[PDB]
Amino acid sequence: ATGRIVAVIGAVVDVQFDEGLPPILNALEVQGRETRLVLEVAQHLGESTVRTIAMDGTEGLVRGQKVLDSGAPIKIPVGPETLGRIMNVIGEPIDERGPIKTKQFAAIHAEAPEFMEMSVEQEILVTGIKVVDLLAPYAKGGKIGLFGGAGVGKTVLIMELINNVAKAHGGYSVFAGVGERTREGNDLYHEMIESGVINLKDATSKVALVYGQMNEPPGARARVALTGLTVAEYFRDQEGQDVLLFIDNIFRFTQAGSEVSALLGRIPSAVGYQPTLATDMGTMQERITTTKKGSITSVQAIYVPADDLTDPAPATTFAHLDATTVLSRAIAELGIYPAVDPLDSTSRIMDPNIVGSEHYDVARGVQKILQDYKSLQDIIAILGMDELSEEDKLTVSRARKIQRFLSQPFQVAEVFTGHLGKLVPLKETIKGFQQILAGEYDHLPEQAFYMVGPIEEAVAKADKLAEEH
Amino acid sequence: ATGRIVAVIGAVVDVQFDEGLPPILNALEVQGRETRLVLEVAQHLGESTVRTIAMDGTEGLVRGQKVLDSGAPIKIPVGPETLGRIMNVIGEPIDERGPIKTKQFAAIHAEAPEFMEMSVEQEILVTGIKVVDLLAPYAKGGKIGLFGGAGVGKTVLIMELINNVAKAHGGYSVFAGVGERTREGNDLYHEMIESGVINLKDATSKVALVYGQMNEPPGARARVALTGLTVAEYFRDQEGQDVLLFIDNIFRFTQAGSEVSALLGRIPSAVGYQPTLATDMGTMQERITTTKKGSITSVQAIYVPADDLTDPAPATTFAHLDATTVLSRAIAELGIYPAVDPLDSTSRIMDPNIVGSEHYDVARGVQKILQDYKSLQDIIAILGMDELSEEDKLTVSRARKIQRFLSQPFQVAEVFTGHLGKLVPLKETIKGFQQILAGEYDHLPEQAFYMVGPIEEAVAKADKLA
Amino acid sequence: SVQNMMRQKEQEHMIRWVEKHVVQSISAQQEKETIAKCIADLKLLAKKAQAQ
Amino acid sequence: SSILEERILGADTSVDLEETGRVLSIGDGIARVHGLRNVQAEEMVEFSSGLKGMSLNLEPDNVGVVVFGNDKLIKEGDIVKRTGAIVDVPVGEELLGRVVDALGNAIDGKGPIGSKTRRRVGLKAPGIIPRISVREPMQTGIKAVDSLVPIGRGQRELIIGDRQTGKTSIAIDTIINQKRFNDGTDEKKKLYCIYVAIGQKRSTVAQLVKRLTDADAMKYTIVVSATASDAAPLQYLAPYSGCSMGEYFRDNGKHALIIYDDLSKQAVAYRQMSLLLRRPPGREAYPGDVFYLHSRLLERAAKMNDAFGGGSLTALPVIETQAGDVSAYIPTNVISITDGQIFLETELFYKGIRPAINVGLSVSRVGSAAQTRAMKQVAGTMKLELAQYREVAAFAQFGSDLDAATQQLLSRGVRLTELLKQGQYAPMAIEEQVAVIYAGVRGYLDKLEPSKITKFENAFLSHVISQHQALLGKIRADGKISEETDAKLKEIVTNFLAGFEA
Amino acid sequence: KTGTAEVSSILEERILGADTSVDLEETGRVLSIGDGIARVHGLRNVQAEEMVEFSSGLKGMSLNLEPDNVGVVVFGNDKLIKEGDIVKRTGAIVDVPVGEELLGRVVDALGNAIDGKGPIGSKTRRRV
Amino acid sequence: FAKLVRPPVQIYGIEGRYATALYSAASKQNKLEQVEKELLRVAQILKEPKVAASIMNPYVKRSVKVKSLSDMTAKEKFSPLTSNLINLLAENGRLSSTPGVISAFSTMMSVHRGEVPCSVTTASPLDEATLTELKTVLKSFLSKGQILKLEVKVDPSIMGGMIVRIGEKYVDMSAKTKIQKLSRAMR
Ligand SMILES: Nc1ncnc2c1ncn2[C@@H]1O[C@H](COP(=O)(O)OP(=O)(O)OP(=O)(O)O)[C@@H](O)[C@H]1O
Ligand SMILES: Nc1ncnc2c1ncn2[C@@H]1O[C@H](COP(=O)(O)OP(=O)(O)O)[C@@H](O)[C@H]1O
Ligand SMILES: Nc1ncnc2c1ncn2[C@@H]1O[C@H](COP(=O)(O)OP(=O)(O)O)[C@@H](O)[C@H]1O
Ligand SMILES: [Mg+2]
Ligand SMILES: [Mg+2]
Ligand SMILES: [Mg+2]
Repeated sequence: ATGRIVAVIGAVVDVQFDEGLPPILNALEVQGRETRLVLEVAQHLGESTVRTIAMDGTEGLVRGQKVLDSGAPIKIPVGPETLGRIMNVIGEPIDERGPIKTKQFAAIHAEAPEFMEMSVEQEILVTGIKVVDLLAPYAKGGKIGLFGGAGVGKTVLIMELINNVAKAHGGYSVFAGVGERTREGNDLYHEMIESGVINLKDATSKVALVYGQMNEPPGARARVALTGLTVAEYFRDQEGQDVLLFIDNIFRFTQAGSEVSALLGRIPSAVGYQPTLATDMGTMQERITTTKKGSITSVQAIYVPADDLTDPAPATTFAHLDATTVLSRAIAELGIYPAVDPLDSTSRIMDPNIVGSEHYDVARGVQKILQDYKSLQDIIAILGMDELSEEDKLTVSRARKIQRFLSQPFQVAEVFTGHLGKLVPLKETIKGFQQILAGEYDHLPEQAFYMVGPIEEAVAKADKLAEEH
Repeated sequence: ATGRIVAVIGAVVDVQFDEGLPPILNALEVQGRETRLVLEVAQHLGESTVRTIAMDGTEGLVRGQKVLDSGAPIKIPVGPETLGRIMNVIGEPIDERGPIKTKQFAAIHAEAPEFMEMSVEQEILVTGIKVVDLLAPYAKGGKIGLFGGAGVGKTVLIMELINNVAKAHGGYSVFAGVGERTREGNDLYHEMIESGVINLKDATSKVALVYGQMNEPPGARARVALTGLTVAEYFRDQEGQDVLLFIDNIFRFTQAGSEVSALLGRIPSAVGYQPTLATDMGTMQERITTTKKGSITSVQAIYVPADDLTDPAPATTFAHLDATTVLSRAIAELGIYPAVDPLDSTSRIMDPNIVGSEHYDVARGVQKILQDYKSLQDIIAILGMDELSEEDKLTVSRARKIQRFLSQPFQVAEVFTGHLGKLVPLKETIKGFQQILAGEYDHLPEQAFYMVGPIEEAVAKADKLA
Repeated sequence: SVQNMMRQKEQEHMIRWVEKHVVQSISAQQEKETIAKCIADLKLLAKKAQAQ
Repeated sequence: SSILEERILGADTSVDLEETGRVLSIGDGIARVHGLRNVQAEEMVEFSSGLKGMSLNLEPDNVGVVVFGNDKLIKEGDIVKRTGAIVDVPVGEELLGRVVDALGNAIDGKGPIGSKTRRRVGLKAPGIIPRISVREPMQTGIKAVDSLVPIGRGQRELIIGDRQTGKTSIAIDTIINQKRFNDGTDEKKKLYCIYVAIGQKRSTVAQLVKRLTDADAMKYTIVVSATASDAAPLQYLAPYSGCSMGEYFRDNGKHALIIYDDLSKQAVAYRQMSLLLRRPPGREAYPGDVFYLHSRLLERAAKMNDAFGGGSLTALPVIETQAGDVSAYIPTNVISITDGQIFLETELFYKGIRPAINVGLSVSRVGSAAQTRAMKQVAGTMKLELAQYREVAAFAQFGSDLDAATQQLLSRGVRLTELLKQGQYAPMAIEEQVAVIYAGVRGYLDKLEPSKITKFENAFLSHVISQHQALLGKIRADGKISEETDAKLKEIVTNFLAGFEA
Repeated sequence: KTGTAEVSSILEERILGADTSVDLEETGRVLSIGDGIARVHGLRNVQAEEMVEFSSGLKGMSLNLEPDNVGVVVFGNDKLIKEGDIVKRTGAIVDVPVGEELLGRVVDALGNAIDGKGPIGSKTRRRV
Repeated sequence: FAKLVRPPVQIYGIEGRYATALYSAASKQNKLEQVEKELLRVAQILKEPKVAASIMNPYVKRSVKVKSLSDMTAKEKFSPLTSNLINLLAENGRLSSTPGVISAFSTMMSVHRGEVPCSVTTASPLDEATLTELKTVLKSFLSKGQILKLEVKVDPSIMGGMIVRIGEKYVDMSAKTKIQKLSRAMR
């Protein structure tokens, strides 16, 4: 049923249908253009006019232009042959390798699986990092969010876990790029061609890429979050496999819904967001779950605007997640890397019945000696360091030894710092931190502990410092 | 060329014509009033109907009352007979000394100068004020602003730059009053008649005057600043002189432009201002220029609302200046008058090749000692003076001798406090600050550097108390 | 710098003399306007011919 | 005169049927036009008097149009015509050495620019395949920039700070400093520059062309100028036009550079222009897509692969902030588009560090660390020796004395802090930088006084350019500071220190 | 001012004749749906806070009684409602099952069953 | 709801709502060319110092302006679907805009055979030998089985030409071409 365009105001086109009105959430095809422009229906206005949203540029749209209709929402390719590829929001190739030859399409609008399809079991997951594995441990099938401001280490911590976990894994992975720098979407395409995760000649690749970046109109930066978890659901439901979900960045899904709210015709809510914040978000963050047909382990980067955690776009995301790793900036200014806040990260499985009653007694003494530090830092600013008693001096020295030992050289900092990378097992992580609290390394300088792996490398540095003295 | 009043909201009269729509910013003459009522076309609301802004009061108008079309914008009589005369927004003599008879007339609205009519040459205009000569030197042909709250001194400071510059000037002068009080606009007539600048009896007068004060409707305050701006362009382009121009206050060009912008049918921008805040300002300020045909030396006083420098009306004026003299309130609570902020005031000629490499090093070297007194005020307020080192009890005691040695008694302020107004030259301030930076006066107290002129009065005031 | 400035002051006056004199010369004619109308018909007769 | 008569015989009086829309209103720049059936969005429409405009809104009754010029020659009942082209500006190398307005007409008066190709102001940034990583350096000649916060070629770097701190001067020493490569011989070390002046009065832009013409800097730049007197749709169109002359270079092989001075004045020209079109306000009455306004601009600054031409396009956006607060609305939306920043402050400017760069906070994704090979040696150790300084050097109140322990390290910083200061419109070279930085970190200045190092520098620098010209030519040619080149420099600093103060 | 139910299809039938074909005392057609809010032409006898029941099987709740239409919030997805869909009445404020046949069961906010054991066996109701 | 016949003008506002509900209702049963003859007879009885005294009076009653026009619209000549329309406007409160709708229905019904005339704007008027060409060479453009109409308005500020507007066409040949000689002064 062919409509006609009447009013192009911004990126919000209104169409008028002679014969057949299409439902909400469809796709429309503007004729006479050399590129493919897709409009999705969003409202019904009266006298057979709908209010759509374009997925491309609205230049060259003359009123009175025909508009076709497909009969369904947007239909992407899906399957096993979508691996080692980069794909558009409407499911097209953007890497100039040819087309995607699949035999199954999935319309990107589905519903959240019910209450009686909920796997309940918890596990553990070891990544290799002494702050993740000690203080906020992951879970096989859980949901993981990486908070923190701009420039604190979220594209590094998410590209290091792609190295650690997503190469030693039997199941598959998907990287969905929801509005980020097109520079950073050229590294990870080439960081994983030389590392074997993408193979450009045979059929043994183990990743799929979805890229709609921040040079794109703000109606197409709201639907690459959904083209992601439609490829990452065929691997969980249809095949009975196990998947990993990497999304960077998911704040650009919310924030690109506030760019067309008032042009649609709504009254704006509090600080400038649309009035459907916690509804369009929770429509999406319930399709990322582990049912009883498969599993999904989701890692999502979450931009916090202007380091303001009480902003409504991050503070409504703290409930769709099992594990939070919150990177601060006042820590990464001290050179400590990974920047992860010890007193603000939190997991659900930090529990004396899953991780054991030795893992639990350690990570509740690291966090207890770091909150004991801050009550002394207000005394040092007035009394000075050489006024304190001899017990409180012992606290600050261990706490600065623990703070430096939480730092660890990643393998992707081999071009930034020039160090060599570590990957610490879990049994050594618990043993190393257990001894600094005891007192068995009270006789060393603090510069040994900075940027090492296991605790046996932190005494092989205190001998080289004493020989070169 | 006739039409009738259709709607009246305050100072926005609507008027419908029948044929011959006036183009935008014409003038319309309301028939059937005792005074002159001139309407200036602002919009074109569709199907032979304009929306106008009125220059005088609109009370007593009825619908259907006739309105006649002039053919031209507001024109004023300009020429050399305008000197010694006071005018209003439409250019009528309000000095009750009879008409102004010139050979030519000048429209209120004209364009801006081009790119290739600009003059880049910079010099220094020595004033006689220590805070301005040393730290932020004025130029000869550039715009100057005096930012300040309410009750700090933005016009006692502008009554000095007349008393020091308009006496020793050779060309003409133009003053404008935009939205400030009327008894101050009367004491500029009975202080320029007594001192020979206004000559009531022949043609030997130097200054022109233009006035729209804080009793007018807001279609007059929004256009009185384009009137004195036109009498100070004939004395630039067609006579070729070197004219001064003193404007006080230029904020009311904008405060009284967001009072008629609500009623024209416009969605408001931030804290309540009009949507076009910074295009009408860049069309008034882009005509106050030195060019290749003359030179206007602007001095504008600017108001900051509720003592806030991030408010949109002051903080968009900054890109239109050359010098800057940000005044302050908390300075003036101590007694430092002129309460100039030495850290917030700039120039474009403070440069070692222009202001001279000896002067440029007393300039940057006295900001360095002033910043370091500010950067310890957290610790001095809590802890004490007595928990400092010995080097940093010598950027504290030397930067309290420097703050006090920036306050000068003015000539216009003799009648307030009974103290003689002092003018210092340029070369006796550079010489007088190098003897506080090198450390020659470190035994004299700080009550001796206060409210004195040249540096020899500081040792003389120190000689008195013993 | 004197050779260039006296060319610029002369150039603008030379333009306005040709411009302000052509206003009365085009206004006075009354026979050639009837010649001007028939070619204005023939241009419009030529104009619609190339469209269809 | 023969010039006026030859201009009038070359004029073409072509006549055709237009497509035409009667005006229904005109106020404050917006002309709601009845008619105009087949008009496009973003099309350029042309009023009767010679004005020009761009039809933004389409609507069933009226058609919203904004004007490139002045709205007083336009009366209700006028005629709006159709050009038939989405808005485009001329492009080429033929604009080099000019000052132009925001639609490509010369405001210098040297004549008509002879240009041949036209390029839109709304084109699209290139994607993921045709880029490559950042291989090359871009030398500014500042010594706090080149050593500590380096900038590659093809990297968006944000100069942020207050008013009157150094944001324009930093980006004009960069224009001057590429003079030495542009008269050289190789075509791959040049850097053609572009300056975009938004919201600036003409008695600053006609004065910056003076500073750029004594040093003969203007023979390789373009100045696109939209002053504060211009129409608010002309300050909005200016960076999209200046960036599209940059992509003549980048899409043909060469390397460009572009400064937006500034981008807090391309936002208030979008807030006003799109409030009078009756669009509902967002935060601080800014529209919904101010993030989309800056993002579709700052992603054309690419670095193409070598099978397209390999050209680059750096960008240096300036941002003025109020009271030094960086958490505002328009700052944070543009911090998170650029790779790195340069935080200019005020208390650095006044204490004496000029250029007032916060070297602690001026982070930079280093651009594949294309600093250069010799500067890596001397500024690798400098970066750590200054970082060691800043942790420990903020007391101003001393009570105890540890000259063997602490006072040796903080004496290495003040010799390297006062080395980092510079002048104005006199930018150095890179091998003249390696020499002066060598003498600071190798302990050869701890027996001076810090009030004499700025005097020590120019006497040192004049001695090496005069007497040691074949020394510095082996650092610039061979790249690295070799071990025999380490040998020759060991005497020169000590021979000069033996007879510096006498 | 134009009024919501002044569209070109509502006025068009009243020029033809009387509205006998639809009764409008009990059923009313939908004018405009968007983002979970409907506008219904008709339904003259609808009480305030009364459940309605759309044509595609969903439910509703009446919140805005206006002089030419009624605005009703929709339970569920909005891709099932359209323009021209007959709405009907139930005749009561919304009610929920209540008893002791709920104990040990898991119910949603309309009293239905989600834990998959079986339907609730209560013999009582209550208005919310 | 049902689909309706598309009017060939499609105006907007409070006129074109009611002026399309009348075009769609009367195009059913082929009551189109008839109803314009009846709308031009209410177009005379509206202007009456007793009828227009209460057709725009607010303070008479909400109800008695419905029975007073329904008795008036039926007895004298006609009882078509316009008798419901006058009862429809009066029941809603749109009696003030009643002359607007018939001026809107007239421009909607005119284009069913009309032209939206041109506007020759030249000078003092002309003879028969140069006008009957322009009343025939302006018919050579359209070519769709139509009978053209025209307006004339005299303006002397155009010094030496004629402008014409076939629809929204505007082929301009006049003394604007003095301003086009700016290129002589434009380097
Ligand atoms: N390297 C430098 N050393 C010392 N002073 C400098 C240096 N560079 C610039 N200045 C001075 O600092 C002042 C401000 O510089 P600049 O005009 O570039 O600041 P800005 O912030 O761009 O100004 P605006 O706020 O008007 O844009 C000028 O007076 C200039 O002379
Ligand atoms: N091992 C590391 N730990 C912390 N930061 C690093 C490390 N290596 C490099 N960096 C720097 O920290 C910055 C973090 O920025 P990045 O994580 O890329 O983007 P985002 O703004 O999304 O956090 C990088 O520019 C990089 O220069
Ligand atoms: N140089 C000065 N010396 C002493 N007092 C001053 C000086 N300048 C200003 N003042 C005081 O501050 C007041 C400033 O008010 P004024 O300058 O008249 O207008 P504004 O309120 O615009 O500043 C004066 O009344 C005077 O009492
Ligand atoms: Mg990132
Ligand atoms: Mg005052
Ligand atoms: Mg600047």
